Amino acid sequence: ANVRLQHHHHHHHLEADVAFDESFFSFGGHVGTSVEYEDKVTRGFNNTDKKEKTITNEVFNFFYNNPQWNFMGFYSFKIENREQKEPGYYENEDGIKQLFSLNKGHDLGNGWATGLIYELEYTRSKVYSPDVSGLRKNLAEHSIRPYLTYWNNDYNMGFYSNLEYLLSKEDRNAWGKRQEQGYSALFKPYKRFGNWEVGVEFYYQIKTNDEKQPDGTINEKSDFNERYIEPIVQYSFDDAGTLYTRVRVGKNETKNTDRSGGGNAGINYFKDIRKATVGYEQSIGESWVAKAEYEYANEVEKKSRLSGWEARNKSELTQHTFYAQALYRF
Repeated sequence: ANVRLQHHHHHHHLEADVAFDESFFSFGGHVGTSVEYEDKVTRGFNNTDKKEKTITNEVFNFFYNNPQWNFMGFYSFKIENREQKEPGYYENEDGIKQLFSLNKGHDLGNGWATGLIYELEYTRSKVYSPDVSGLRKNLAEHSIRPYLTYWNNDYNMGFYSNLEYLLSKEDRNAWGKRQEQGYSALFKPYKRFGNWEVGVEFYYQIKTNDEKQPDGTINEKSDFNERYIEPIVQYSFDDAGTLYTRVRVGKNETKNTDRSGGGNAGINYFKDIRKATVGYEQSIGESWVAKAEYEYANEVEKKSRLSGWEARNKSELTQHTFYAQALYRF
């Protein structure tokens, strides 16, 4: 699932007959632009620093929805540039990323609703390194999410919930193929009181990883699971903006099979995750919505057994993300 979009799906629901022809011209929504800067330092098992910098230019993001139809959609176009530096290596990656999302809802009455989300992200990119010049990578990520919601007006509480089937298939030409397949479940109880909103996201995911070289040699065959809990608090100022924060605490595990490629056969990876986001959103006059967001992320990984080459059983990622967004409503 696309994280930024998923929060739109959640909170648009909270925003809550003519003939087809008139209805066809009754979509509202927005058109907008964003920029995201991501500063990544990973101190891996080699005890050295892998530094990564990514700028994402969203030239167009399109939200459209039709209340009578109980139907929303989303399209996105992004240009992506990544530079990676580490001792004795570098890697530059340029890409175009498209996102398609469809949401069909259904009102079940008395607070209940249900629906289907289908979401598609295609990414194509070229990589430049000392060893490679213009290696093509094609990523297709499919996300199908049936959901179920409830809201109660007397108590101004409810929840969001969904399952997800997730499929990602990346082709990296000379570097082989990687397919990830899996399921997840999300439960998100939520409550509003005065200018406050509060919720907690509960999440679980189980996934399968398969990565082969072109000649069919197995790089990785592994099982993965993740869980996290993420409280969210939010406060709207009477005049007028909205400040919000998310804190995530999570764990995941990657357990390699006997068949896993050099040299991870039967090796387990354990990762502790901690994330913090602060954001502020404000409408400007009647049409424009502006948004800025900062996220800190820290992830620490250890493996079940050292193979022999590692300088330390510890791999730590520190990540800063900055995001700005301007949206024009219609």
